[PDB]
Amino acid sequence: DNVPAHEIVSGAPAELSRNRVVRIYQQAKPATQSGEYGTFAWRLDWDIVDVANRWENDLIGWQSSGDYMQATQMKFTSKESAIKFANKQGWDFYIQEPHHRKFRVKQYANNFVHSYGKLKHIRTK
Amino acid sequence: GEHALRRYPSGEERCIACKLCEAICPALAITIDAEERIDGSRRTTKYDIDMTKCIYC
Amino acid sequence: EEKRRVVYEPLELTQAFRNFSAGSTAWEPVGPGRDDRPDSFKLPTPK
Amino acid sequence: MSQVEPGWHFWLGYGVDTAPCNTPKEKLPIRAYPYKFQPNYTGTPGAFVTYNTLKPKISAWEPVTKQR
Amino acid sequence: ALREIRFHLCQNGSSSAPLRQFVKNQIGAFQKANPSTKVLVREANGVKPIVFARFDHGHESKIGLDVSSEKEVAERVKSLIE
Amino acid sequence: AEIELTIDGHKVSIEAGSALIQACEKAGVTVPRYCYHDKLAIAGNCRMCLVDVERAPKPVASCAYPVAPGMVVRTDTERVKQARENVMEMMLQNHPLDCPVCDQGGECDLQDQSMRYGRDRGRFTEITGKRSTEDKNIGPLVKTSMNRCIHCTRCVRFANDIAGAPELGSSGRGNDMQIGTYLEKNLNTELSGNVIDLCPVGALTNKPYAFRARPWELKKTESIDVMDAVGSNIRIDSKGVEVMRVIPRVHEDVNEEWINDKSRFACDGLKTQRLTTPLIRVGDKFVNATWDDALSTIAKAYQQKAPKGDEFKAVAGALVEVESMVALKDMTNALGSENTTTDTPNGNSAPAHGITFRSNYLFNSSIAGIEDADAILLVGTNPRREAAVMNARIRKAWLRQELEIASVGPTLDATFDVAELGNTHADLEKALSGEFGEVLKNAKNPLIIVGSGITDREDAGAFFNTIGKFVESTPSVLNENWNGYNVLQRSASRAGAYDIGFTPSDEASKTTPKMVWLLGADEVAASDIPADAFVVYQGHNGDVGAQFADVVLPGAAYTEKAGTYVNTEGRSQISRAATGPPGGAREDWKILRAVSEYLGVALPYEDAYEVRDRLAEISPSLVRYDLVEPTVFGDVAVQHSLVGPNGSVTPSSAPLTETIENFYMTDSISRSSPTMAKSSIAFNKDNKKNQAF
Amino acid sequence: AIIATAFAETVKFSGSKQELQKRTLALYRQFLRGAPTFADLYEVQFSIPTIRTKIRQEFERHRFVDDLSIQNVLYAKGHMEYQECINFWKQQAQFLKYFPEEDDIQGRHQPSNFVDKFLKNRA
Amino acid sequence: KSIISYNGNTIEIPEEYTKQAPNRDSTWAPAQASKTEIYKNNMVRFEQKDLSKQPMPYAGIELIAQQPVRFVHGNTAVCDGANHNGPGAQGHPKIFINVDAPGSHACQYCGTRYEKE
Ligand code: SF4
Ligand code: SF4
Ligand code: SF4
Ligand code: FES
Ligand SMILES: [Zn+2]
Repeated sequence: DNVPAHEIVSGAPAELSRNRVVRIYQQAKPATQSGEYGTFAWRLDWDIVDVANRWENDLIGWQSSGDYMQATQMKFTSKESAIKFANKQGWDFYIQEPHHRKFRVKQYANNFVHSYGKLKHIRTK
Repeated sequence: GEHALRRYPSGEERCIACKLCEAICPALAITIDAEERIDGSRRTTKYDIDMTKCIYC
Repeated sequence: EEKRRVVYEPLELTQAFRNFSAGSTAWEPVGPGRDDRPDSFKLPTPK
Repeated sequence: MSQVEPGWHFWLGYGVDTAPCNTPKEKLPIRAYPYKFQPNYTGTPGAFVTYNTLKPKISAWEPVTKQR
Repeated sequence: ALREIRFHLCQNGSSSAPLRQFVKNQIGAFQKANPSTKVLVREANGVKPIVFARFDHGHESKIGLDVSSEKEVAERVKSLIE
Repeated sequence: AEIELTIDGHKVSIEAGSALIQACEKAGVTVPRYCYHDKLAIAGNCRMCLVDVERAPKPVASCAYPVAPGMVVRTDTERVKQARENVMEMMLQNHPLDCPVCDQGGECDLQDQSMRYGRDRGRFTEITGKRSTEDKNIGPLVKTSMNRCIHCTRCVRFANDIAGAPELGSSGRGNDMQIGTYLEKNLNTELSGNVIDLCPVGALTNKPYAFRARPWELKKTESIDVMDAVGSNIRIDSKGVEVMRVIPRVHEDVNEEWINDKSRFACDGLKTQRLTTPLIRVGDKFVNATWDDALSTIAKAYQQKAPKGDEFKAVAGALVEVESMVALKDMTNALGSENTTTDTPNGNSAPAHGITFRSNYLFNSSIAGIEDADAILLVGTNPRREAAVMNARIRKAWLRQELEIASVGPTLDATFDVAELGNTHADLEKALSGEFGEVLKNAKNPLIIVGSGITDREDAGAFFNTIGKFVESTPSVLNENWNGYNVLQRSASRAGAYDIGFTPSDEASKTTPKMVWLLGADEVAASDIPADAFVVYQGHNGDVGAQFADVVLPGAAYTEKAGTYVNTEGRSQISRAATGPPGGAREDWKILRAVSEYLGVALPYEDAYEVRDRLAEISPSLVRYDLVEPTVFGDVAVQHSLVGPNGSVTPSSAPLTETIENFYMTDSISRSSPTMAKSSIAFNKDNKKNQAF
Repeated sequence: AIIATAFAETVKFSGSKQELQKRTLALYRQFLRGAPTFADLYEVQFSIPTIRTKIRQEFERHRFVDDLSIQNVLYAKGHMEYQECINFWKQQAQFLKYFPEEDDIQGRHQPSNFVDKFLKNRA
Repeated sequence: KSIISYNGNTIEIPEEYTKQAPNRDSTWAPAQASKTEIYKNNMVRFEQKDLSKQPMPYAGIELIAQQPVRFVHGNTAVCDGANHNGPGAQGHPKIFINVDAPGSHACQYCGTRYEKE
């Protein structure tokens, strides 16, 4: 199922496959934009490490880091491919299943439906 | 050659922290921070260039 | 200095790599294009 | 070479034809501050000391006790 | 137990049916029998019926409740409580 | 039923009556737009979405053209492209040249679609110049630069329809049409922060976040909000060591695409008043100290105090995660104590609704269940404050179908018409035996909403008894296809606490503790702590709880650790750490594990996977994430917990009061935020900026 | 033409495990034989028995790898390393990477249980 | 003048070098570190160093605050900050400022203040 340690032929540090957890997901539809072009690929990136994520240099005020994977992120065409890759490397992962908008029928004419009782609210346009 | 930040004739800075310079820099030399100045202007509170990363492009 | 030789150590950066690829476009940029296939290499349509 | 005033530095490099003293008033920068020329101070106590212009990102709590 | 009992069981599973019955019928009887113990029933689809008892100073014990009858569930529980 | 049509040669099948743009979206064809949005009424004023349909002579608005059988749609005709260019040309004519200074820049739809569909250059060079627009002050949360408004009316549509705040609207006519209030009035609603996301251009912008970053330099992390108990899904944008902003991400079964203003703007409380080093009280002052020194001081206080059994009390606050609660409860049990209390009033005693079955303290109808409601009775609860997005959900349900809402409890300002049946338990008896009880009996999908504020009353037994009797009688309220009984928690951690049995024992409530351990626990008063008690505080911000302590330990905040939170639905959700804890702060369950080792009761787990294993041991539904499964014990639970043991309780004559006095400041984080402080004093009822008349 | 260099072996993936173990043992013998040459070349402080011990540990690390292709790759990389060492292509700096234990004690505090790891934020 | 350090010892700094700028005493942005704090945190690197040589440029906030308000007839003031003497485009992008509201309205790029009269 999962490649153990020390028969990975990549040469990466053992710590990568021992005490690091990656996460696989699809990017969420950004709330700020209506475009959806970034949401189809399956990203893979590493969960952060507490001590080594980022600190502030005491000279010019920069963001120092000891985590060599903080900037790395792979793109895959499909969830199964990402799973296969992570398994072949021996990475512990978690899958975050995507959420989608539930379909509902929208009619422009619905803005002008006659109301037989009291108006619940004044639509304004 | 070396870098310098300019002013308007009135002496107000010209940099408005738009951070395009930060985004284009091929050596990632530039580090910028910003926030609303007390008079409401959009200005930088930190603008660093690492002259040992810069490629003077 | 203690060992008098060039030693290898885990990576530690003074400034961390800032990946600005997060700002990729949210709109498909180019589209489908057009096909330049010669007519002698496209399957025929019946009738 | 750092002691050459700016503007003369450009003239001496064949940047411009007309020397700074011969340039019209229109093509002179307007300044709202006093102009001061300072050469390269490296190797002296006047060398530039860099620093972070921002206070720390996260501000710690000022401890205060209350009585039960 | 003295202090805590926990019931794990599937909602739709067939192997949990005696557990569902034991809970549904004698959960009140069990509670009144042990008025100081705290009883929890927690359900999830993939899990196999198990029970956990917590006696004192954090000591806990568990038995599997893959059982045929509501009776047999009851004696498994009683054997845990002892 | 579902009808058929062709879009750009493809074959797409869609429900009849849907808009053409829904069909295009389903068929994988991209259509530009501005004014259209999935959660808002259809407007059709931007004219960006034009397409050609063979029947129509002229191009048609895709967001508002209903689909019909056999329709043929082309989104790629030369006429369509020329149309998009023309529309963009006209859109940008008066748009200000503000991109370097606009906060939207880099994530602006006007930019992206001008770049994708507009012309490379412009034709408008008029010596008279462009139009300009006054700026309008609508409160301390949403900064306005109205030159950039493209008049999409998303802000108006949302403020009117979704949040029920009708002060926003469009005044004037033609070129001088201005979005605003026509006079100085705040956009006063707890959902106001969402017009920031809805406005496609930078006209409406986050004010506390203004000018602080650009989208391309932000690290985006998907996590879980903990301000309320709804469990909204959010995206945390951070650069380096500090968190910049919080924006919603879609989860159609929890918050839809919205979050309330507290969840959005209390992020600024995470970078001030923080706890960074252990503190030890010496005299009347705290002194900084090392982790070893702190923990050894706790151990020495434990050996000197010598607590027996329930003399070691543990209190859990509104914000803590499940793993930390589990650690704390296990350690306290291993000390021989059962005094694992919650922070709420009367939290020294066990809750009146019981703990045995989950359906006793959850939103048994899912949050999505509100969509089906035909009648709702609110008992001692104000959802507008306790769960804002759920209030919006109830509002949407009420607008689009007939629905009867009545409430018992304080007179509440609601976004929907409610019937007030009284402020008292006697009024509840009258109602449940009266006309609204009859309405519930007849209803097809009824649901009864009980506030968590009632559980905190001493007479909670009487209310739970009355409600349980009514439920056990009426089959519509509780049958095998629909559970209408619902408890609405307000704190993100109450559901998880009840799930693990973080409930005091009967004999524990009698004892007077000699040592108290506050985990969060910032609702504590002077009264609930004995003077002689040795108090340990563990948290992330400096608040009253830390003021009460003898030793303070810094713990991580919800943005700095990957924890489990259980919302009102009983849904178990996992968060992700955006940044690392500041200073010398630590992960909470690690803190508990280490202190337990100093106490000689060393916990059996020292690794996150072992923590998840212990969680699976406590309950199997903590490890199943994003899953809701109904209870098979619906009928048993009501009888065994609500009507059974609550017979003896005597109802008081005290009227029901509001659970939370101030919506904006309810937590340590929220009380540490300058923005919430400013918002609270800006959005006060007695301020004319928030009146209308 | 471009001819191979000293101690170069053409890349060949063994079709059978046994034919691979023959080569593997040959390579191990070559490493053991070369140990004194390595000790002379790289001016090491430590002893030849320690070189040989290190080699044995390196060969031990993959003693239970099953799939044949992975064994082929490991053998090829091991030979590339041997050729790198024996031809003095490597310098002392890269050679001593193999030998992290013979450097002195790095400090007083190398945490082992949860409390010492926790005190240093490495728990 | 006298800043106490984290050590508990005293650091003496001339008054002129505690000012944030030659023309302004106090900070002009919440996140901006004051000179007092700069010295308190970096005093090791400031030893035996001559402060009068350090850059100390003028604070532009006051310089723009000294510029008089421009009065305009209509409802919109147009500003581009151009240099009428030199060639090319040397200003900032041309924007239009609405002045119907009471008081002065600042150019978003250059800070020049306009008012309707
Ligand atoms: S942030 Fe950079 S690009 Fe933008 S105005 Fe300032 S110096 Fe120029
Ligand atoms: S709203 Fe968009 S197009 Fe307009 S100035 Fe801002 S970033 Fe540019
Ligand atoms: S302010 Fe934004 S959302 Fe409102 S009309 Fe203008 S562009 Fe549309
Ligand atoms: S999106 Fe259809 S006309 Fe605006
Ligand atoms: Zn200007």
